[PDB]
Amino acid sequence: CTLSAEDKAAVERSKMIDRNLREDGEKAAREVKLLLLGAGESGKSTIVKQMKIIVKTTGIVETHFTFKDLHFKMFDVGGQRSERKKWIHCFEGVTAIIFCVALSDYDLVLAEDEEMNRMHESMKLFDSICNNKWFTDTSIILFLNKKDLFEEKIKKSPLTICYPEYAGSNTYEEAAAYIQCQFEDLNKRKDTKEIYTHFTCATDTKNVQFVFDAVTDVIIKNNLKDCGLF
Amino acid sequence: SAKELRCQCIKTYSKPFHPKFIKELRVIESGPHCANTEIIVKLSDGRELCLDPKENWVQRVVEKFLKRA
Amino acid sequence: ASIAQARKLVEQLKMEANIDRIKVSKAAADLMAYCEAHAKEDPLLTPVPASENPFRE
Amino acid sequence: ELDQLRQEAEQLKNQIRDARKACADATLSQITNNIDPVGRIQMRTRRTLRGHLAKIYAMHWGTDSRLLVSASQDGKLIIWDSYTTNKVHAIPLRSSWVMTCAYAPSGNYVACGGLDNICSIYNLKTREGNVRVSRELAGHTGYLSCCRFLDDNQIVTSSGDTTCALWDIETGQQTTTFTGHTGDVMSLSLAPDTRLFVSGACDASAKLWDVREGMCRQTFTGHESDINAICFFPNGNAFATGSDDATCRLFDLRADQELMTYSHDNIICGITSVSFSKSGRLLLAGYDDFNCNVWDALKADRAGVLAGHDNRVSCLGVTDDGMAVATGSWDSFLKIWN
Amino acid sequence: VQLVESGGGLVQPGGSRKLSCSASGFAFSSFGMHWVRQAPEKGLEWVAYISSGSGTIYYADTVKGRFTISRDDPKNTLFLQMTSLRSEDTAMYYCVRSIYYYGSSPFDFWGQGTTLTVSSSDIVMTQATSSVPVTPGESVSISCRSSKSLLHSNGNTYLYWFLQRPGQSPQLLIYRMSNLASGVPDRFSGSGSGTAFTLTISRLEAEDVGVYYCMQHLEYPLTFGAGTKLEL
Amino acid sequence: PPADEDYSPCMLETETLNKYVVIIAYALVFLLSLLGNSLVMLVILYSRVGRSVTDVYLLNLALADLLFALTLPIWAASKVNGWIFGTFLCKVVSLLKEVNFYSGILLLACISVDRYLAIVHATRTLTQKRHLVKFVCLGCWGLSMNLSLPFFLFRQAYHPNNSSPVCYEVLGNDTAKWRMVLRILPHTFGFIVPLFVMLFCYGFTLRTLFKAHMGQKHRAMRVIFAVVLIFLLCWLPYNLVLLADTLMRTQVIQESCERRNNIGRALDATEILGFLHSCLNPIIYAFIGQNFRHGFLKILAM
Repeated sequence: CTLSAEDKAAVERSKMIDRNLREDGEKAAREVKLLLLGAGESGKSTIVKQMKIIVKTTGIVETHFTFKDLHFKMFDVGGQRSERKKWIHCFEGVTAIIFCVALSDYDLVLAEDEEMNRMHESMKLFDSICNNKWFTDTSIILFLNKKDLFEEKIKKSPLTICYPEYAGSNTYEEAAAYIQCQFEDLNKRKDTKEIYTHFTCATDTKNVQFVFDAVTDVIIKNNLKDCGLF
Repeated sequence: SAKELRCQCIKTYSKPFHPKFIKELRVIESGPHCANTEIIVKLSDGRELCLDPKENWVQRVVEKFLKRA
Repeated sequence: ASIAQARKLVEQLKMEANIDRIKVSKAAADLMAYCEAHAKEDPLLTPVPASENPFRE
Repeated sequence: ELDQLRQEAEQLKNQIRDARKACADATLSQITNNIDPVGRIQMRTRRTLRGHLAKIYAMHWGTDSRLLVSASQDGKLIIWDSYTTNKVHAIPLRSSWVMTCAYAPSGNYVACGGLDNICSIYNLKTREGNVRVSRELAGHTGYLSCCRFLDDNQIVTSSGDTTCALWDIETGQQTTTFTGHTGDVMSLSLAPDTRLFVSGACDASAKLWDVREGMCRQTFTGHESDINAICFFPNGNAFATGSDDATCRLFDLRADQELMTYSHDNIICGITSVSFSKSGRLLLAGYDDFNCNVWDALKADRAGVLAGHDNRVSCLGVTDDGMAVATGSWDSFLKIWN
Repeated sequence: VQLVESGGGLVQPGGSRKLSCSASGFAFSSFGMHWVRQAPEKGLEWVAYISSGSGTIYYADTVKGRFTISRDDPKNTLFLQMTSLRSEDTAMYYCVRSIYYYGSSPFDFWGQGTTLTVSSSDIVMTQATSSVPVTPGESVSISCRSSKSLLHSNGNTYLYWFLQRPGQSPQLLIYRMSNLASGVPDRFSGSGSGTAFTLTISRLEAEDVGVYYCMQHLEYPLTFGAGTKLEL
Repeated sequence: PPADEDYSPCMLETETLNKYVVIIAYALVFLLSLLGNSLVMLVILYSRVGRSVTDVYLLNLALADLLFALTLPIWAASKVNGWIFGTFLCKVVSLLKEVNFYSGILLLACISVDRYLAIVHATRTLTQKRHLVKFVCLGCWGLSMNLSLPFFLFRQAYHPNNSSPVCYEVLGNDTAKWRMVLRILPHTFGFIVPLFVMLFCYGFTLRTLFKAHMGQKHRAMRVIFAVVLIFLLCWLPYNLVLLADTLMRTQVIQESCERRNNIGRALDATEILGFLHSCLNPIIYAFIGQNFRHGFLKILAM
């Protein structure tokens, strides 16, 4: 085959190298990658400590936690002191995007300016990601954390201070339901992506169960397009 | 001239009659189309009959007609 | 305070006003004369046959 | 006050802006209009390098023009072999996110950047047949975008904190910090003489630094949006910038002004990587509309489009002696055109 | 890095033993290991080859069938089994490593050697010079003519020069040609022509005395050449 | 001598109008198959980028129907003019028709296994479709090759008396008895096993699609019902009349000349529905996929 002894032996090294990529490419597909959004004190450090089994990486902090024979990944993007859109192309193809909203920020004013409340700050943050050109197929697993403080604060502080047009009472059963109504309607596509809302507690262990019940939905939907069924 | 084919005759008639009552005789063997041998005797009026070659007097008639004709 | 950050800009920007600039026509003349001199040594200009092409197939 | 001091800087921009107009006696088109057109240049994919399983983010040819390094987001950095498709090395990275790579001029080291702002430098030609990190160069504060070697003991790194640094390899500390940018740097290129280098930032400005003293010499402001790629002329006398505005604007270093812009009505999509060909005549640019156009460096006319990729075209590269033009798209295949 | 091996002894003809090569200091999985013998009064002879992962295995003509080679990657050892050995194998064996890619240097490091004693189409390469006298300070030229064109069609021409100082194991000097090994001074310089090749030394010292062996690698089996000693 | 008609044999009617449609039907089905099936093969090869696991099955399944298309004109010419082609040609084309008759159907059950792993086994636990795709496709073709051997070996186009030659099965005097064992293969491996695999594999994907809430899961809830119904609509009627012919051969159901001609017409007419699945195959598998259509438009633009 007009090949020398060294050239023939070099190709034996190529496919032995190649086989180690293939035998590792099957492990990356099973891997699930999950970006995390939200502010630095809006419950970012709360849900990440529920289940974590695994300081020079000041850029991206990662958490290799796993659950029910599935290795999840967790790229908390908080150390990127630049525009979100700059590296947002680098995170294309991520399976989901966990998004956190602090429920007790209605009466909390922004630190640098006496306006633009944290929810309203997250209002444009949600739009910049949920309606982003690249982020169209990545479902947003949205969580409602810090729910153990919202119910006892609206007794004396009505929610109408945040939303100028509220038109409702201060019952947690409907106040929580009313708030999530806008969040699920903020997407420009109502079928390409879906928002898996969940009113998590401060000690509940079902959060990892919930994200498992939403990531499996993405994999099914991701595989349905490939097989041609959907 | 088809896709499926089976035996021509299914039921046989086994009563004696006039040996020279039939003018034209059709001889059918048992090849790959049928599992048994069948014979065809027909009168000019338009009725055709199939016999059972295993029967006693059926056998003695078929060869006799060929020898005569 | 914050004036110090803006202070260092003006002295730095002064050096950009001292660098000599030749006419753009002279720069363009060298920019086009360089290409024609090396036009014979660039194989992306004139495609080469399969003999001296190392990426044969 | 601050306004009075800033007004001095405001008026300081006037003379240099006026000097450029006073020096613009004749444009490039009307001095080179009497030139022979290059014509259609059709190129065919000679090789396809299909080892990766993720998005190719960068590549860099070696000095020998045969070995080729390429890094994708699947945490692999495969040292290819352009002539015969073989993976000489498969280097497993410590972090999955990488946005650049480099290949040493001697060939002993490969340097990979990343989104974890640590420039990890690998060693290839060593005892024991392994490929281990020779050093990790921490010290940046944002992310790392593009890093090149001056020699085996020096490296120049771009960053996301609007700072370009110059490291040493035997030690771990820096040497000089090229500060002065407002927007962060996305790509840079070292001059052929390896004495000056320009970096294309995110504020429509490219600066001409020097590696001796450590401060900018000339700044160029001709673009409108962020400059997303940059590369020197093969003679070290000019450099071209491709920005998000789909315009490949070519500058120069002796007149300190914009020479020409290459924009077409049909293209609106941005630019991912611009790399000159040998002899500085074929300004190959890699757009993100799945194509890779080929612009003439002296005439605005186009040439053969190097299309064929199923996704964005992340990085290009033209070999040192100039046969091949390898492009790495976000589909996992490299295509070594010729 | 070292290649230490154990075995050997006094062997009756027709017996069967094992030779074990224990490797320590590198990545044994990525290296295609060899086996080279040396008679007490002769040059070098190739024995067997095993690639990485035991993919492909080659054997010499004289040991085909009765010699079995195997590697133990988790155990980091190299094994040779010799059966029905005769009295013509009263030679000690070297354990030689080699990695094959672009720009690599095969036969980089050699083992120490285990002495085994028994009581009673290929490329032919010859070196005309033998025990040529030399003095410290005068340049010396060694020629090793081949029998087949060693210049492959891809521009790579294979010829390895080895130096065997008295007492210890040989070491690599010049791989394919005009390339210096890793850890050798610049005094050595080799040139070739396709069939006739030449190794030139500018200056030499007391440690440069020894026996020089020229080996090709174009096609298995790969054959050494007769030794060319250096005389004071 | 009395008179009776219950013993009078009847002759196998061959209407001219009957053979008008048969030759016409074969040509149009071949024309549709040569276009729809070849187009699916045409699209996949040109792309070569992003070829997933299901792209291999569509490549083979389009290939299986493509080869089956070439056999259709061969059968058409012998429906009116008899099998004057020769003994050698009778054996070779019968082998070609039966290998893709099973690999065409076995792949339908083989794909259903693939769609069971991708959906029900959502978490990558028992997903063995990583690199086995090339091996499983070879097994599907490999199983079909050994299944069609009895058809290829002993099938001689001999000369029935007072009839045009037919590519009939030729063996010893037990042709009716021997064929009863041979009739099992089109049933035990053409219908039963493919149906058991298909309904079981699609029995659980419907469970997960019912118990999960995706984005517009109703479309996937419907395409599965379309392919299952067509398989039951196409091959089952052919097998029912084929199974019925066995009962009269073994003398279970009463035999009469009125149904003697009806079953012969029914077998040939319903066999057309069998060939119908070779033309609808690209429509309900390839063109219905979201990924395939966008790849198709790229080729047209170029």
